Amino acid sequence: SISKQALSEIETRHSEIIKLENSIRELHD
Amino acid sequence: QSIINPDWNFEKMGIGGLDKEFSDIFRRAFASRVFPPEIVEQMGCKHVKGILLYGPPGCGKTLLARQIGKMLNAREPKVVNGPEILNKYVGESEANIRKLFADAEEEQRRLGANSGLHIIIFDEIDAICKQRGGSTGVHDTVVNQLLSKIDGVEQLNNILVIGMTNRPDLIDEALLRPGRLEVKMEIGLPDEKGRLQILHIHTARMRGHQLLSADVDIKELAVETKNFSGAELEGLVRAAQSTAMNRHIKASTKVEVDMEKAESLQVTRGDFLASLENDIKPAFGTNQEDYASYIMNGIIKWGDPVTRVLDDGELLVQQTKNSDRTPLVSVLLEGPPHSGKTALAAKIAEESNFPFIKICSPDKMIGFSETAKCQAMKKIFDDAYKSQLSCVVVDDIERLLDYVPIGPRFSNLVLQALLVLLKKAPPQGRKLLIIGTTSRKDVLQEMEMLNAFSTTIHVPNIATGEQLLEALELLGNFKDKERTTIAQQVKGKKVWIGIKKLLMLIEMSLQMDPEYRVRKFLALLREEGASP
Amino acid sequence: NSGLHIIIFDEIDAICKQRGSMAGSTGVHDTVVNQLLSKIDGVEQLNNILVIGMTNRPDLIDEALLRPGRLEVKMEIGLPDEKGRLQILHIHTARMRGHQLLSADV
Ligand SMILES: Nc1ncnc2c1ncn2[C@@H]1O[C@H](COP(=O)(O)OP(=O)(O)OP(=O)(O)O)[C@@H](O)[C@H]1O
Ligand SMILES: Nc1ncnc2c1ncn2[C@@H]1O[C@H](COP(=O)(O)OP(=O)(O)O)[C@@H](O)[C@H]1O
Ligand SMILES: [Mg+2]
Ligand SMILES: [Mg+2]
Repeated sequence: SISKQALSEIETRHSEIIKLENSIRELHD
Repeated sequence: QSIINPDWNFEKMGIGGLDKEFSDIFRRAFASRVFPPEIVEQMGCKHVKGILLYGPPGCGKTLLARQIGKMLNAREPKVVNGPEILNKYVGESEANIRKLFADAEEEQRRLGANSGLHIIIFDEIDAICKQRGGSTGVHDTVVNQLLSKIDGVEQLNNILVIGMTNRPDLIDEALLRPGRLEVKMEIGLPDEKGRLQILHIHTARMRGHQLLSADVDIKELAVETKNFSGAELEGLVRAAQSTAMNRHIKASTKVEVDMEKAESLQVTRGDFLASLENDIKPAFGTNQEDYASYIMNGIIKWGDPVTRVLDDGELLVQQTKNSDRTPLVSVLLEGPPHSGKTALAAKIAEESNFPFIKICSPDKMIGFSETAKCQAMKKIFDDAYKSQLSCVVVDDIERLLDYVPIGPRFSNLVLQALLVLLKKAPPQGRKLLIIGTTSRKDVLQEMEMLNAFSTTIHVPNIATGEQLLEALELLGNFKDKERTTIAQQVKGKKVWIGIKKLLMLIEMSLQMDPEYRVRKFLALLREEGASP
Repeated sequence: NSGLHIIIFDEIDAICKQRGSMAGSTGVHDTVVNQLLSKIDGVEQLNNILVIGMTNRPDLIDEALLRPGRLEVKMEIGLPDEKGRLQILHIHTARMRGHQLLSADV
């Protein structure tokens, strides 16, 4: 009876990307 | 081509006393791992994959398992230190259980019939692997996850599990079937030869550097210590060493004088014999402290009715020590209140020289419920089956049942436990003896408790002037003139007084001035008079 | 070579499968005590600890916690007497004396 157990959940943070590729590639070109 | 260490020998193992058990364990669990592989493969047999060691606690179970582990050319053994696997989240204990066998499966899939042995040592298998039943929480899932791994749909052939526990019957039955944990051994208390070997093993090192005096003897110590368990032997040796060392902290190094006197240190027989009486107290042995607390003022001889009781007790002890068709005996002491029946039972028990003696009185169970009393009595009766002689005393039977004349009222459950226990012989060979003590024989006769007991004895009160005078003379109070006056006044009539009540009237009378003492004593004795 | 690592417990009787024998139900599922024992001595050995336990109800202490190799030296701290009270009154009154705050009458 004393045995009480638990389940859980999680989150994330995330960052920025998508177009930096274009700037870097244009510089290299 | 070897599975064992190339260099080994049992005499170096450090274990002493367990010889036949080791031989049987080797025959069962190692006969088919040391034969040339060709013959074994031709036979088509499978190796044993389990061992279960159980017995009294503190006799060297962990040591044998660890030494069997460090034995082999097997990889270093893992360890699951009892309740190290429990967790609060859902489905985490199973991860812990499954993590152990990973390497064995990896090796079995990689190699085949060639891998190296893996050993898993499981401490207190009783803690978790309980019976699979209502819900128990996590017990039912862990037991299944375990049973489904040692022998399941996939086959392992390079594993071996050792399980240690002191209570063997609380393990789930399925677990203990041929195919899983199979060979089960019992490690008990050691007899003389075991104690001799253990003492040699524990004293060899001191003997090496000459540090041991020539006065000490080991055979005598082995003889004198009976029903000591190994751990207690090590404790005794350590106590002796500490006492010997402390003998010098007040003579040479206390004054910072030349250490040559301190360097002449040598443990002698005196250290051991003075450490066998004030440091170590066995758990399955006689304990010389209670008897000095129950017979408070000795056993004086006030007449005939003491000698007869003592002689009968001696006869009963002698019968129970030398008979084969009658292993269990009983006896009941009874008499009027304030007569002495807990100071004549203790003497009979203590004058027997049995290696086990115990007293179970109601004074140390104040406030207990019924089940607590039942489990206390059963625990005290468990020990007596683990020594080859014993004597258990049940004191004041009528206060255990919680009797009270109105009603009547009492506890059924304790009575049933007692009635079942008074007719249970110990395992083969051993002996026993039980003594009771009550003051209400008739009420016992009604409950049908005088069929169990095999005899009874009667302890009487003081019933004639001569005996009262003799008791007063031996106790050492009152002078010649007072003695004469008491004798002349009390001789004509008769008296009926217990022997634990006289010690109180003496005190009540010894509190007045010297002139009125005898008069007050006579008045008190007359008032507190009656007849059967 | 590591030096001592002394651990001081307190009210150690709070965790014992003996207080549940009396009228009541608190055995802390008993597993607590198991763990502690297995750490002092057992399969894996340690050679630097000086566990000191102190309790106020000596009668509720488990029995498996007093065999040799474990907590194995008992002792009793009794109430003080006239000399003890005198000494302990002097100790707690040395500060004021040095500064003459304490009157000479007392
Ligand atoms: N010959 C004797 N027989 C019995 N007791 C004796 C004798 N000589 C002295 N005594 C003293 O008698 C006292 C008996 O105390 P005890 O508590 O055993 O009495 P009891 O009447 O048997 O007790 P209970 O009423 O609890 O059954 C002990 O202190 C013992 O010292
Ligand atoms: N057969 C034996 N010979 C020598 N010493 C022993 C033996 N059995 C136990 N001992 C001593 O007892 C001590 C602890 O034993 P332990 O492994 O705790 O047994 P258990 O775990 O069964 O109580 C060891 O230090 C060891 O010296
Ligand atoms: Mg009594
Ligand atoms: Mg152990």
